[PDB]
Amino acid sequence: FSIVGSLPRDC
Amino acid sequence: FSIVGSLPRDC
Amino acid sequence: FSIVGSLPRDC
Amino acid sequence: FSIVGSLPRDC
Amino acid sequence: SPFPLTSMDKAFITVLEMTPVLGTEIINYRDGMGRVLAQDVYAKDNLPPFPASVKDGYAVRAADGPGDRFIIGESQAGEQPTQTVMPGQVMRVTTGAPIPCGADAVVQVEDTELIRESDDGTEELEVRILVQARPGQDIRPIGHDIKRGECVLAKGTHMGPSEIGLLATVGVTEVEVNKFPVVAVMSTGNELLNPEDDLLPGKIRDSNRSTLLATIQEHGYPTINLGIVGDNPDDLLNALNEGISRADVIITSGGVSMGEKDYLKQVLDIDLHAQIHFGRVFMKPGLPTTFATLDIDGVRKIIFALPGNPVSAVVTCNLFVVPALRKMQGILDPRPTIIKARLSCDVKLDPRPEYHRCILTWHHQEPLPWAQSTGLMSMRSANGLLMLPPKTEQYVELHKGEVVDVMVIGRL
Amino acid sequence: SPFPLTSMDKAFITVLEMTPVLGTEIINYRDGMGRVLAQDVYAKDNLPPFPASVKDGYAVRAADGPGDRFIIGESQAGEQPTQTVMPGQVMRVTTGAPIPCGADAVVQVEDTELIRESDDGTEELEVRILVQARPGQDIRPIGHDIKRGECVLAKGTHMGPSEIGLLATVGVTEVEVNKFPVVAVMSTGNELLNPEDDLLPGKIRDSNRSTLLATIQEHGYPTINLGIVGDNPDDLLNALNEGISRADVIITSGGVSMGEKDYLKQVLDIDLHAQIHFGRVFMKPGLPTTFATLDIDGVRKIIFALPGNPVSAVVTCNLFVVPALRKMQGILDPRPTIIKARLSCDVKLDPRPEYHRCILTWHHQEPLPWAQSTGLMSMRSANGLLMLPPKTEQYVELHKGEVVDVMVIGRL
Ligand SMILES: Nc1ncnc2c1ncn2[C@@H]1O[C@H](COP(=O)(O)OP(=O)(O)O)[C@@H](O)[C@H]1O
Ligand SMILES: Nc1ncnc2c1ncn2[C@@H]1O[C@H](COP(=O)(O)OP(=O)(O)O)[C@@H](O)[C@H]1O
Ligand SMILES: *C1=CC(=O)N(c2ccc(N3C(=O)C=C(*)C3=O)cc2)C1=O
Ligand SMILES: *C1=CC(=O)N(c2ccc(N3C(=O)C=C(*)C3=O)cc2)C1=O
Ligand SMILES: [Mg+2]
Ligand SMILES: [Mg+2]
Ligand SMILES: [Mg+2]
Ligand SMILES: [Mg+2]
Repeated sequence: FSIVGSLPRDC
Repeated sequence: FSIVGSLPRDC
Repeated sequence: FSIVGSLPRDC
Repeated sequence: FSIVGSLPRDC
Repeated sequence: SPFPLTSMDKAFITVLEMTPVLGTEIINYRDGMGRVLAQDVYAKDNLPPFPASVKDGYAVRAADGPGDRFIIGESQAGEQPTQTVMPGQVMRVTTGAPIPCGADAVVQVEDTELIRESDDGTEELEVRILVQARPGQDIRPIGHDIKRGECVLAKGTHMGPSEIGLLATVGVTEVEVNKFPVVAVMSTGNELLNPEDDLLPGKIRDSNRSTLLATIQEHGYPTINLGIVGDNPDDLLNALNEGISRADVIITSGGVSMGEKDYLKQVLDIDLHAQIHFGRVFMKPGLPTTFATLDIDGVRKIIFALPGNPVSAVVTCNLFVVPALRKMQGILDPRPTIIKARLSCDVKLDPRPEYHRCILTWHHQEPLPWAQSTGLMSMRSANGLLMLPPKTEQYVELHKGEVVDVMVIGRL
Repeated sequence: SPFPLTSMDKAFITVLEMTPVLGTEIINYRDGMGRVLAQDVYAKDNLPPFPASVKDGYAVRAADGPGDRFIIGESQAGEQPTQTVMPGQVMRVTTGAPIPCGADAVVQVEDTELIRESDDGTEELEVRILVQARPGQDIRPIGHDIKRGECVLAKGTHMGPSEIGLLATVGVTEVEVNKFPVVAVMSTGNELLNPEDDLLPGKIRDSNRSTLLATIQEHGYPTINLGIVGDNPDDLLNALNEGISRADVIITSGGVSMGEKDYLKQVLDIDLHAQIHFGRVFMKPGLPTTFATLDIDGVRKIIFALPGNPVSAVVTCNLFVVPALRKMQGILDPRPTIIKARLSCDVKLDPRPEYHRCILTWHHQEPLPWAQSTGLMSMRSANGLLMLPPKTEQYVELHKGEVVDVMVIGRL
């Protein structure tokens, strides 16, 4: 778990 | 809008 | 049917 | 790579 | 002249509406690959034509139930059995062998135990049936797969290996199909040399003829090489007359823009008396693409005058020419297959609908393929044509990962 | 005998590991479709080989800026210009024509207005240049597209029309490629008649030979028809020796199960002295599928003894045979293309991985295609093979709409 927003996984 | 649950649209 | 490419939907 | 069909994921 | 800008969608429906369907001919079934049937095909025999064993085992009487049985002999593949199975008897059977008279079920060898064989060990004599056979168990009755008088293939069927195999199965070895178009290709330009030539001052090699002929041959159609024709009306008229004589379809490239020595449109209209349906298309690449028909003695010839730019020539050949040829060889819906793919790269949109060769690749388990524009990836040939939408106020750019239409032009 | 059940994944990697890559030969570039280059290919010339106009317009001096110009003549496609453009002069140019000495930019005709032409109207004499040309504007410099000494195609490239066109462009008309496999097909069984025959008691027509030959021919490989061979060791050995003599690959169908007169495995091992790598595969259909190699004088022959059931024979031909042939003709990654599709119908899973011919269809704008099992849809030939997973405690059934792997076997 992360409180930091992720990037779109496959792109 | 409907208070009745829909079915999956394309299937 | 179109021989012309469509724009991306839900966008 | 597998020549055997996979099971559906997120399921 | 200058001809109106035709919308891409109008140009495309015009080609399909005005292209004819060729007449029929009888062919040998082994030549049927990619052909379209112009007749219904009927079975004249039952499949199977005799009751056939589904299994290696024994033909039994179900009413005997389990127990010990005398083996009266074997039903061999390709031989009508001459014995009748009586109560307490069985006959060996193999897969596809006829069921002898007297037997009404098959018990597979795994549901049996051998009691006694010959001294030589070449002959089974007595067997224990361990199960109660269901009536008709593991028998294909006469006509189970195909009945005499059944229609096994409909007119309009676009045949592959399995259809050829069905023709073989029912013994219909001669079939009515649509003819394939014969397609003549010529290059135009005083600047062009043959691929076999060393360069001379001011000249380049002709690549379009090779690329277009290969594109047509890939789809299975016969071709005629009309060579390189100079930029002059008389020569162009002579080449076009040879193409009309020898072929159903004539493809030219070059000499369709508004340049000083671009003469093809004048020759098609004034000299050849063809009907030019469009002479410019609002598309990128392929602005000067020209489509004409010529009716001679109730035969419609079709003429595609493609642009000289090599990239334009192959792209427009894929968009306009291949669907026309599909229609001429009898394919009921000649439209290309269009799939959804993800852009591998940001791209700027043009006011014109835009087309580019690409490679389609499916990644591990992601549902949609990636489209990588061709403009280790170099080990594979283009199998798609990116179909990019005309820009709008909303959209001036498409981003890596966005879902786009890709026309299939290749066969993995 | 009975041979161990080989996993589908082990069987498949075994075929690819043990199949050889054929040797090379020189071909004419026009015969290059589907071939794999066994050499790097180099340009010996620049493209363009002269500075070329991108446009119909005028070759100018950018330093002249806008204004009124004398037209000293025309640079014609296919002709080296003999004049030098001096200040206040221009020369007409067309797309692909050489830039004359003295000029350093092209201005397209739309950025000009004609001042004066000949009385005949056949000759432009004076023109107004309305724009300030950027230096080198609308000129393709020498070698812009291809440089002399550049590698334009790498060894390992699987060629389509565009690669043929590139060979034409650089004038490399003879190229080293891998050979195509020559593939011999025979049917086996005393019950089989030719497709041309009327039925006789106990007999059916041979369909597998037609279906398998058509399947191989569809991929572009030369074939040899070895006919129908009876269920007897001597005849089978004679047919197999003819196939080894005439071909790189031998395909049989029938006679591989554990039936009384199923003899192919004995003949391959004892008589022919081939190495059988697997004789049963845990798969549906295709349990008895057999793969063998035979090394003679440092040449590896490959033998596929497919099952007799027509559906099994075509399915196993698509799974095992076609990838092997792709490897033999030099394709670096011979694995088939596998896509994601939606099941059109609920299906029960088997303990074995299961395969079925289907048709792939893309619907309006839905991203994924539908797979409809073949077991108006009848107008099209199978283009996919459904790849269904082995059942588990979790999964005994798959539902309409679920995403499944489909192997591409057809070319839209
Ligand atoms: N060439 C063929 N065309 C059509 N049906 C065939 C062909 N070869 C075999 N069959 C049928 O397939 C079934 C299995 O044949 P068989 O030789 O026992 O195959 P296997 O031993 O590999 O299972 C039988 O019903 C047989 O008649
Ligand atoms: N067969 C061909 N092979 C390669 N390049 C070609 C061929 N035909 C034309 N070209 C080039 O394409 C460009 C446009 O040729 P052109 O005859 O003016 O086409 P169009 O008038 O249709 O635009 C020029 O640079 C020309 O040299
Ligand atoms: C991955 C990177 C990226 O930029 N991206 C993406 C997806 C989708 C869009 N879309 C639009 O711009 C408009 C609709 C839309 O879906 C932009 C960028 C990725 O998926
Ligand atoms: C449409 C009808 C239907 O039944 N259906 C569907 C989709 C997905 C699933 N899935 C599973 O059974 C397991 C995973 C999964 O996605 C079942 C049924 C439709 O999409
Ligand atoms: Mg030209
Ligand atoms: Mg031109
Ligand atoms: Mg047999
Ligand atoms: Mg058998």
